[PDB]
Amino acid sequence: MPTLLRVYIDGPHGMGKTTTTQLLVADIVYVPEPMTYWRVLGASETIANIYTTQHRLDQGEISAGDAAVVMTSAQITMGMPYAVTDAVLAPHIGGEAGSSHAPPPALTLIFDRHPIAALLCYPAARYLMGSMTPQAVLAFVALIPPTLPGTNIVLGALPEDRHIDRLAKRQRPGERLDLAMLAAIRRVYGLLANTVRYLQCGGSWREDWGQPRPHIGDTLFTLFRAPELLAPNGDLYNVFAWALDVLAKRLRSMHVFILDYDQSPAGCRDALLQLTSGMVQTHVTTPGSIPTICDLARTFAREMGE
Amino acid sequence: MPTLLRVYIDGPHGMGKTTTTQLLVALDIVYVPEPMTYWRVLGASETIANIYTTQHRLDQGEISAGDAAVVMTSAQITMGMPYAVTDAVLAPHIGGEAGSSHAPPPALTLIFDRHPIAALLCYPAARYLMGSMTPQAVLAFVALIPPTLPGTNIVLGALPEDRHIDRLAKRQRPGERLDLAMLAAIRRVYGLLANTVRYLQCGGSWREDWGQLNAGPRPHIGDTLFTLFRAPELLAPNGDLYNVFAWALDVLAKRLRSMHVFILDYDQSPAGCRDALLQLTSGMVQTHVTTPGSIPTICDLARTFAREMGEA
Ligand SMILES: Nc1nc2c(ncn2COC(CO)CO)c(=O)[nH]1
Ligand SMILES: Nc1nc2c(ncn2COC(CO)CO)c(=O)[nH]1
Repeated sequence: MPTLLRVYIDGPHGMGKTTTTQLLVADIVYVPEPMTYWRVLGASETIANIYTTQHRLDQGEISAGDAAVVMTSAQITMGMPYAVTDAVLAPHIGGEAGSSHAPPPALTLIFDRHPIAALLCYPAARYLMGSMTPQAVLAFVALIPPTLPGTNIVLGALPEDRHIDRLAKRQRPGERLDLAMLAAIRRVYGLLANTVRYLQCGGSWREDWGQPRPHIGDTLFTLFRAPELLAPNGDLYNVFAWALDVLAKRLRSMHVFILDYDQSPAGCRDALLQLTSGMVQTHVTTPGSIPTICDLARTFAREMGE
Repeated sequence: MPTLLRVYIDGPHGMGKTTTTQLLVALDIVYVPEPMTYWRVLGASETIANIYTTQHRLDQGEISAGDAAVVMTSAQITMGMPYAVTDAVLAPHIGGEAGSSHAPPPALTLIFDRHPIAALLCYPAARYLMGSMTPQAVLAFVALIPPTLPGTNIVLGALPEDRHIDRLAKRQRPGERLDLAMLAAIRRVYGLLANTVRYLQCGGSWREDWGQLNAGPRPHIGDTLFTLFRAPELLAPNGDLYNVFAWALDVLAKRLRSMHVFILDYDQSPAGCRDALLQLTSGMVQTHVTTPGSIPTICDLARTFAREMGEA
């Protein structure tokens, strides 16, 4: 059975993931950011609506409950392309193919972002701005797809000042340079990194909730000590406790790697290739699995990629 | 090797589903209620009053399509979370099919009030059909529909419209208001779901039948859920569904293909719907469980869900 290697380039925006990922491409397909869906197919300038609303909230022109609706709905438009792609690609994914110290894959897929970014990370960041309710965030987490084998997540490490410099240059249409959002999102990713490691080292959130591997205070679980989620006595409602169970299960089998972005696109692209050797690949489930994938990828890039 | 039996009583609101379910449980059996408490206090405040009010405002002409849709799609993610987690926490326990149609009796029977697709597809569609939501968003939800676990027996129910209406005109749901337009929309939507499931089981293909827009003969695609997704919005100038939307429909057929749909007529006495549903139950697929200790676990979380989100 042929082997596939999927790589999800993910992390906060404005670090040049794209600029480097293209330089890697132009055995390998690259699934681009679904801009056309965000700007036209799914709605109409979602990115702008998102940033405006936060801004209008940031100025008091509208309420935090009103901003919450709009913020939650948009996130539904922002993450769909990732959901369909994962639901359709899941049947073809077999099981771990003795990753590392193995052979070179028949096909490498570089996705631009994983469904958790739109389902977990950004909404988390949006709550942290007072635009999203923690209940709504937990609603998206409950809907997070089971973790297929070989999910390699590449997150980025960039110094603030440098991320503030690149960010400014690469502004999506309708996007405003919200530095707080920049800060909330990098925190979220930092914690996401810590969580997967906390989990992979045997961490039980339920055991530590009363507050080697990271300490729970340094994991996504910290944000769930929100007054809205607890009973009149502080007991986490079970509905939310269970969602957390799901979160914990989804993340621990994820394979995460770090790409130092503080460098030239050549450097970035070079490194990204390096990381590829420690990555987990998988056996396609069938002969026609490979070519079927290629077309999902190409048909995607072609229709949504902007 | 113990076996589990799961039954999801779905269908439109106002037919007497809760009662029959309550009755059936009174005759082991575990009942997973309607997380009403999550719907009006825990998850968001008085979500039902919102849904119904907002559609009303939309209808009266005090709200615009975008304004309402934005409000309706948030309300839906809220309404569905309980079912979503329940499914995900249940999931790791469900094992392979076992069978009931002339097979032994389960160790546990879970009667769930509704199924996730209620929140993630039927109602959303009805609202799209009401103009308070968009096909794209309905499709976004469809993409998030959890994978179907084996032995998912879905009981849908019937009642003539006229009796459905008087039945609705009576027992007042907190926050609801007799929106007859919605009632019919919801009935068509669950009608099509029955057909879709049957359409897909009779070998039918949507792509193969796109150009045309068992428990009886094979249904005309135009009688299945798919017929709802022929809206300009989802159309490429080439006349075909943009792939995005077309892949959403591929999942909708993967999800509904392995469900076991059963119809229970609610045009009868409560004791009878009970007995009637007690009958359908004889030939409902069973599943084994993965860890023997799944029975106690499944049993306790079913009770926890009830004590925290029920009745309200
Ligand atoms: N899912 C989600 N993504 C968001 C959001 N804000 C910003 N992004 C993603 O960043 C943009 C550019 O600002 C494209 O990379 C948001 O609220 N939700
Ligand atoms: N998810 C969702 N559920 C709805 C809606 N309208 C009604 N219900 C559910 O019916 C209520 C009372 O009418 C009890 O379940 C709606 O727009 N979305």
